[PDB]
Amino acid sequence: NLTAAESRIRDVDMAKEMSEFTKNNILSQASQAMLAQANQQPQNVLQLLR
Amino acid sequence: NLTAAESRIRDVDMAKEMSEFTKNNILSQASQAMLAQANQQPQNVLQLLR
Repeated sequence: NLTAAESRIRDVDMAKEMSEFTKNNILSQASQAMLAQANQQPQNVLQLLR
Repeated sequence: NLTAAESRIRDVDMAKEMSEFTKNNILSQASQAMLAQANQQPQNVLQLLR
């Protein structure tokens, strides 16, 4: 029961933990796409009004 | 009658005693199956959500 308690201290919901690993990767890649596009916009600003 | 008394001190119900030898072996093997399966479950947890 002690190792069960300590387990609860150090439990992982590997389902959740992997799901948020996944999700945080999705959000990373998403934010990356947003930075690419953030670079794409002002390129257009200048080149369409240079 | 003395050896009968002392016999009662050291009697065995070999029927019961063998029956519980048997039973405790059954319960051993059962618990073993439960440990195998206890190993089988988290294998599935990770591999189905790795």
